[PDB]
Amino acid sequence: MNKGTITQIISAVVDIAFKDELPAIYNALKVKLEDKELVLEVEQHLGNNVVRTVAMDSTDGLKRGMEVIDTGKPITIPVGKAVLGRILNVLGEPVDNQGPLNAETFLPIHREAPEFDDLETETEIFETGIKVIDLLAPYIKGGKIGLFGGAGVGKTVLIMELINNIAKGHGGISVFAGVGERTREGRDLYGEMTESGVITKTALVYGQMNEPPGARLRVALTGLTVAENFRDKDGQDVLLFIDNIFRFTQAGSEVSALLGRIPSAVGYQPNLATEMGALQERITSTKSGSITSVQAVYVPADDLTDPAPATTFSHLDATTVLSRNIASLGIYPAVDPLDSTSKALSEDVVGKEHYEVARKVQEVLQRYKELQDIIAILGMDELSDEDKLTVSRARKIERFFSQPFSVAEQFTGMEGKYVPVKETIRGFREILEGKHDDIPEQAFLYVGTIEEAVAKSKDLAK
Amino acid sequence: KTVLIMELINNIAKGHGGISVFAGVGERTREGRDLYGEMTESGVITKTALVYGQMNEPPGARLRVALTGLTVAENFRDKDGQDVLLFIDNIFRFTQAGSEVSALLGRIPSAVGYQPNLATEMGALQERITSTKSGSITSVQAVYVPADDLTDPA
Amino acid sequence: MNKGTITQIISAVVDIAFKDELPAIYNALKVKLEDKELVLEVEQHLGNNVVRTVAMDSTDGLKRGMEVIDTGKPITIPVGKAVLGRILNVLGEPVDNQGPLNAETFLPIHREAPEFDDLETETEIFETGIKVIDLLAPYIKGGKIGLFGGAGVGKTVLIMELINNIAKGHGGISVFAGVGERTREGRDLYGEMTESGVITKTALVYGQMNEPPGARLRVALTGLTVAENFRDKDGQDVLLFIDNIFRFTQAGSEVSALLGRIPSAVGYQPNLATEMGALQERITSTKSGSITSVQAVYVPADDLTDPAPATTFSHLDATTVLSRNIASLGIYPAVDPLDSTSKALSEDVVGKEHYEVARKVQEVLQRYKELQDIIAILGMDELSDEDKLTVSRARKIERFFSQPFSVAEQFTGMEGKYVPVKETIRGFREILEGKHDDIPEQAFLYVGTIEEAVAKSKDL
Amino acid sequence: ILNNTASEHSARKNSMSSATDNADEMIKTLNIKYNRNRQSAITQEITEIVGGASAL
Amino acid sequence: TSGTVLEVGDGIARIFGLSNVMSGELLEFPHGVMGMALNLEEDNVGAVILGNASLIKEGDEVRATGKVVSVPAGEDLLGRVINALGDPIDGKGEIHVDKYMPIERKASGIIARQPVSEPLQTGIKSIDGMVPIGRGQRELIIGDRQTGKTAIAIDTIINQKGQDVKCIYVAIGQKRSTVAQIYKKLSDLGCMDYTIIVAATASEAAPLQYMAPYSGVAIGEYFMEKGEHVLIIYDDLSKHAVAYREMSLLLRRPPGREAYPGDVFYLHSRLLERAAKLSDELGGGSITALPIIETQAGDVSAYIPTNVISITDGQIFLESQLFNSGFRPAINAGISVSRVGGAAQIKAMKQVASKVKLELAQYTELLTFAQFGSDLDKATKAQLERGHRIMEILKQPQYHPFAVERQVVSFYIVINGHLDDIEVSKVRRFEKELLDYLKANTNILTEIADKKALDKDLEEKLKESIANFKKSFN
Amino acid sequence: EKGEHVLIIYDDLSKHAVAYREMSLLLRRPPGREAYPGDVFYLHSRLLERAAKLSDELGGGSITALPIIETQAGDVSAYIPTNVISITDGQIFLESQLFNSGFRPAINAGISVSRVGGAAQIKAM
Amino acid sequence: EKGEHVLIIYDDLSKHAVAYREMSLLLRRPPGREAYPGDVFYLHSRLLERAAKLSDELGGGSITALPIIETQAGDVSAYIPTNVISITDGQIFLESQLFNSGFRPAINAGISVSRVGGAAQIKAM
Ligand SMILES: Nc1ncnc2c1ncn2[C@@H]1O[C@H](COP(=O)(O)OP(=O)(O)OP(=O)(O)O)[C@@H](O)[C@H]1O
Ligand SMILES: Nc1ncnc2c1ncn2[C@@H]1O[C@H](COP(=O)(O)OP(=O)(O)O)[C@@H](O)[C@H]1O
Ligand SMILES: Nc1ncnc2c1ncn2[C@@H]1O[C@H](COP(=O)(O)OP(=O)(O)O)[C@@H](O)[C@H]1O
Ligand SMILES: [Mg+2]
Ligand SMILES: [Mg+2]
Ligand SMILES: [Mg+2]
Repeated sequence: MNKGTITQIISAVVDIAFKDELPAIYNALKVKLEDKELVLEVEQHLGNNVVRTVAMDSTDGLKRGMEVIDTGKPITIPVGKAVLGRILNVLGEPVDNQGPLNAETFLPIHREAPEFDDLETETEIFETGIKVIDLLAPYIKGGKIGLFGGAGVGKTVLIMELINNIAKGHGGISVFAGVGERTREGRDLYGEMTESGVITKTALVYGQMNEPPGARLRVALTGLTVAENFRDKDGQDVLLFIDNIFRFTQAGSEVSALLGRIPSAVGYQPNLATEMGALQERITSTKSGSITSVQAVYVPADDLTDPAPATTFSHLDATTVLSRNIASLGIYPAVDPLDSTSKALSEDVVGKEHYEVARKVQEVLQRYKELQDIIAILGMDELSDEDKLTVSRARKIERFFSQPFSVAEQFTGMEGKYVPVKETIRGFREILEGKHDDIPEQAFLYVGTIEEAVAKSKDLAK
Repeated sequence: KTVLIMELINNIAKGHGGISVFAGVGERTREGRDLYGEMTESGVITKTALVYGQMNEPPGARLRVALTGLTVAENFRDKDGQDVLLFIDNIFRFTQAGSEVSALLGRIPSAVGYQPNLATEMGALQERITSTKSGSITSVQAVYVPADDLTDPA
Repeated sequence: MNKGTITQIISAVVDIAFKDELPAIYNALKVKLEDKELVLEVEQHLGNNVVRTVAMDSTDGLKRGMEVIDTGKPITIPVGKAVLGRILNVLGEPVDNQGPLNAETFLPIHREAPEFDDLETETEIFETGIKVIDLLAPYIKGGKIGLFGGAGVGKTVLIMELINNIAKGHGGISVFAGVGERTREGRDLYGEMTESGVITKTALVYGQMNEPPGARLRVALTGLTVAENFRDKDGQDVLLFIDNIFRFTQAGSEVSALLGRIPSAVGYQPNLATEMGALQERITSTKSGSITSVQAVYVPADDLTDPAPATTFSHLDATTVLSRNIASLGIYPAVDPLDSTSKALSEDVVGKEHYEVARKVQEVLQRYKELQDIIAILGMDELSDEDKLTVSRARKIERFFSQPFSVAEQFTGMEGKYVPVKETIRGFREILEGKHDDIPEQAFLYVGTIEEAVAKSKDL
Repeated sequence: ILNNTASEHSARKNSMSSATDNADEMIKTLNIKYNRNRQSAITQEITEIVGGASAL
Repeated sequence: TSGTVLEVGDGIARIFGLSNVMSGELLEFPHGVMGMALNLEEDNVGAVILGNASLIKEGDEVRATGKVVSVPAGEDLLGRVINALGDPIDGKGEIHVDKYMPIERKASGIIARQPVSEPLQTGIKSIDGMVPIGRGQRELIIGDRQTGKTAIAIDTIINQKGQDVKCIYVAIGQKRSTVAQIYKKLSDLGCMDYTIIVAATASEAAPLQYMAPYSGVAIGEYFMEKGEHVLIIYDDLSKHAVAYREMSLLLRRPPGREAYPGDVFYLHSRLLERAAKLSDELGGGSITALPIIETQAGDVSAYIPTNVISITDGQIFLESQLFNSGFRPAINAGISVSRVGGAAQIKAMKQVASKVKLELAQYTELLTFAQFGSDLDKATKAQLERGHRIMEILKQPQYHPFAVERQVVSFYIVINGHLDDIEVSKVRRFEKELLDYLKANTNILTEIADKKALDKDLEEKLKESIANFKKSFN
Repeated sequence: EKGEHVLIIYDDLSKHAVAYREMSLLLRRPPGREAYPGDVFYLHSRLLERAAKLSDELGGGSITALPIIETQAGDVSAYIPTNVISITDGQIFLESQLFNSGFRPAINAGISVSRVGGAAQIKAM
Repeated sequence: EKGEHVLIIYDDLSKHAVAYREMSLLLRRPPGREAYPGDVFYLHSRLLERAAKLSDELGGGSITALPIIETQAGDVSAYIPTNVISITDGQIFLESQLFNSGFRPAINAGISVSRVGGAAQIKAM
């Protein structure tokens, strides 16, 4: 049925001419390339019964006038429980070997997002274990979480800790989606998943750096399509982890040029807002089920005004910004406590003490940041006695936010310490009130509890 | 700068004799009625002619409205021969209207995305606003400064 | 001769159509005008047997459908002894009004760079015969030197001496490429070249700002081709001056703009790296000879990160920074000893003695520049007791770097002074050690060897 | 009083020496930040001009 | 069939016909120059010329070879200088090859790889000390102009002598003066035997510069697939990117950040992905990559530096501050990292050198406020002395790498505190003479090399031998 | 029109503009500054002008407009933020330097102005 | 040519460039930095060079050029200023900081340069 011929090829885009019937948009085409077949995706209808298609794999080898067949439906994927504990392709194929999948049901990649009124309003937090996050920017169950970070400021590390804290010792289903990041991390994770035993409940999809643009574009969806199935069909709460969602929006720009679209600011595609909305709004908690998504956002050249990171901000309930200034200062996790915010931080949700303390440390840290200009050129001795005490407390609070990570145990050589929400608020309160003014600032780094902070101060004295 | 023009009218045009001409070139329509209110109560309305083409109006209007208000003033200095006061607010919006359309007229954009014939378009209109031997006009024209940047072409 | 016809003209660029044969890229074309024949250079093939060209002169006069003659080769220029002491056009024509050239050899301007095995793989140090340079900013054979200067800081004097020192000192000949030269400063250069009597010991190639962008681009290569000949044909060292290299860089972007290419980062040509490399890779040390080069560099907005100087700095081997502060103080040549730096300043290259001397000299000079804040306002008296002995050395060191120049003879009256490296080392080595501590600092001013420095103190 | 004022100025020498050094290094970073933006501002300017012409 | 050129300029060509030509197919223009079929349009074919585009013009015939662009890979290449295309540059006769391998080839999947085990030793005390590299790792060498970037790259190639590891130094946008002097040095020291040099220098056309690194890794694939260990060195990528930028802008592809096209990330991401260690299923071979990148005034938060940092497995920062201060190799321990870690490092090495990294970072912070407190704590004063001494040990000269056994002892000296009484001045020679003492007499160096761990006995055995040398020293 | 008071709110025009950018660049209406089309002023000019108070002759019915704009690191020199500021009858500035400092709502009195003034205030106020 | 000495004053070349820019951009000539064509340096070079002193053989007359150029917030690195500076023999830099301070004409000696220098001065001076 519906067989056509290739008119012209242009890197990652191919133009095909159909004699009779023309395939609808997002339909999957197939060409019999040398040995293995290649999958293409139709995008535009040009004219003279011709369609412009983006390839899902390398186009090297394609001649002009080759045969190509329409499937009719979009790219459909094995979906359901069959996929669990197996790494999947962009096309939905298993790349882990270990036989073919036990696929019962199927479902297309491209499908409209949940309409208004199908959505549900839930505003309950959950402790991550991480002090800076749990206090200032607490994550929300069934919410969209965002991890903004420049090149190598510990955003992938942070994910690996969050899956280790949340998805490890909990009964719920999980989903991971590798998008245009390291293939090393793929093997590293798949090993750590199996040996830990989380592999069983979680499902993996991968389309990494090595993969062409078309692949990196659509992998973001397939994994989401899998995550959608569990909140819909089974009606079960699922977790979705993506790294890195930027690489999806990035791929767009590589393709957009070839589709002949007029470039917008910083040579991005002009449909950046909608192309991202058509994905991001699909990642949401409905009535039928609930998805808690935690996706990482790469910031190119540490430039958050860049339109790719800029637009993503307006799709998130909680956001955790990672600053290079903090990482360089030698503090991990390198979380900016002022730039990072969450919708849940309100008396309604977190209570009185949580909110009261959270706003107080922000006020102190803000004042430290204000005076940081003057101190840089003159010194600490010049600023008034009133400021002097607030600065000294700020530097301790700032360093207390640092704590060792279980994933980075091999790195740091320290037992990563999970701190509960109630013991964090206790700590930042005692430090603020000035009951730990006697303790040095070098007794707060990579500690955890405040009880352990004083233990480090006594360890010195010996 | 709008309030300043309003004061200059209140000080000069109200007290002194002769006619005047106000040209609302692509600014707030609210302010139009606010002037017209002060004009009629002060009794200056009789000795002044008002031409308007505000924000709400399309490009073509905001473009050529300045020329209408100018042409009224041109007449009063030459034909009539009386002393004229020409107030314009704002003469940036003339250029702005130019830039909107410029792109669609097939003009390649110049520095900081203006029309390439910025100097001549303005020069053609500005040189026309002047006193002559046959009569003199006192032009007080407010100028917008995009983002407080005086290096901006306009 | 293969002949064509003009299709369209837009200022600098000209499109030309041929019937039978089409000229290869960088081929020289010629159109006949009553005044003078205009030379064009084909850049690309468009289609329908049409090719686009850039003019080396103005196009005010050209009609459509004019006869054009394909030379069938990239614009060729005369080389050898016929070029010495002559002012050359980009096209190799004379413009000094000194009769015709009778050259017996012609090499094209466009040619590929020396191959891998041809290059001499040895860091042979080059001595100019000047103390400050050879010690602190050592040149290299087949090297690229950055001449940070401009304005009245004795730049053209330094160049004229460097030309005279290689001509007398070694069996060498110099070349000068006036890329975007001022017509005023062109005449005044040729003037002072004949005055000093160095005119014969160099080749002059001017491509004025007056001429179009095509001219300024290729004039850099014209002089390089002349230098290429003296290294390739004759077995001798060469010294190729370029001023200014940025005017070559900027000519490139001006051309790239006219041709209608998409501008790269900061609005420079997309082929900034290759077009830069094509020239600089040609300047190197073969087994047969060596072309050393002193290039002046403009730095836009005093920015080093700017692509034009940044891509240039890739090729640069050493740098020589002229200071107005030192020029005003009355120390010639100026040559800031701290700003000036080199690849060649290392034990592996020059030697252990040479190295540790230069280091100590700079550390003391730095310590003087630190205590320059105090002595300027307070005085030499109002200072620490221990540093004053090291300051008294530093002031003598800086004044010892002053050097009588052969080219200056006409003005100063004093005879010149070439100085090899071993003579300088000993001189500076003794001063910092503290043998000639008793010698006044006024004796060191404008003297050659340390032997002559102590001799002048008794004279005074 | 002589000792105190002698000490005063010796102390002021220290504070101002470090202040100057801090300023010197602050100027460096800012100059790089400036040129970073300079470069960007020129690039962007051209992108918009080329982008406008090529679209036509 | 076949084709003819109807339009050419700026290293790009338009070709008529070529009915049965495929995407990225090698082409053959007259005068020996070749290209890659790029844009297979309806009425014409696009091509990127891989050489001097002057020699090609409109009218000239073009014949499709039938094969994808590929580089001649073999075991004959070892000790030869090659260009991007694969032709001999050195001038040591023709090159007989077993295989022809493609330059552009998708990297291996997830299960096709395994965690790295065995280390790759650069032979520098600082690098192998506290920022170790594994066979299959990707480690960036980032720094300003002239900070000993290439120095570290070649010193790694040197140390691979007598460890059965092939080397591929691909010179992208360099000058031949540099490439030739490297070829001369390597051949003199006798490390050129097992080393290949790919060259697309500044003179050569941008497409050749674009091609070079892909050609380099493709030759590296030859040895990996068989089941051997390879080292590849991209010198450098910041030139490679500009080369690709030149092409893209001449192809009229829309510019992005700093005029670099949208797929300048994918340029390097897909390249470096091909460097990894395969599983035992595919034969336990590896390609270890050392890419280089040249920052402008230490601007590591520029477009490309961040691109490359985000695809590599860590990086090595080199400051001009340290370099000009007289500390080479000028490695910044506080910033530099290696993501593999102690998985690929010797036990003996981890026992001594693991403590250092953090101590150095703190050391520098102690130096900064040492200005203020005219007097300071005496326990802290000891750390500065240790810090001064340990730093002097980390400083080593060029073209002189150390064996792991020699590195172990070098660290053991200072970290245990047997050098505390020794003056800072003569610390470098004190190390030299001590290893020479242990070499001939006690032969404890060979004990470490074979054992690869310090046990209860050998640790005290080492403490005895140094105590003898302490007395012997004058 | 019926003669009732309305309070419309646009949340937010900075995003509204980006949509119009999408439309234009797809329709092949050429780009301007920050890739925005020619009439992104006129876009918001005709919308905001629509808000007014009519005379007593046409009911006296109002329609107050509160547009919102999203600045990038406090950059008000940007194309759209500056556009809208010049259209409206004043503006309200919010700075995180205050918001984080513990001053909510974080209004900067210095830059914030109302071009109607005390005309729209009770005498007591 | 008649051996007379002339003074010519261009007021100013910054306005002149903009006039040439207009022509080029309307002729659809490819734009460059700040939307100027490639031959804007060439435009000014062939004008300024045409002002010089001839030899005694060719009359002995001269044309002295005083071009003026307008800088925006002291931007000397802008495309026209930077390149017009490069052409001319010397430069006279004026500053508003001096002008407002009461210095007239507000000339900055430090940065002002004349490469001709002493050659164009009488012994007395
Ligand atoms: N470990 C070292 N010890 C002593 N000298 C060194 C060392 N490493 C490099 N050098 C010296 O520093 C100079 C520059 O080193 P190198 O060329 O490796 O840096 P680079 O960043 O690669 O330079 P470029 O960017 O110009 O290619 C060389 O001349 C070399 O002699
Ligand atoms: N939580 C942490 N604790 C200690 N070190 C960290 C932490 N996060 C990151 N790092 C350091 O920074 C590096 C960057 O981590 P990564 O997650 O790869 O950043 P990104 O994903 O942003 O590139 C790590 O290799 C590690 O050395
Ligand atoms: N003479 C004045 N006295 C006090 N405030 C003024 C005066 N002129 C303007 N303002 C302030 O500025 C606002 C009006 O400015 P406006 O005339 O609209 O300037 P623009 O025309 O530049 O927008 C008012 O809200 C008022 O607070
Ligand atoms: Mg990551
Ligand atoms: Mg107003
Ligand atoms: Mg190097």
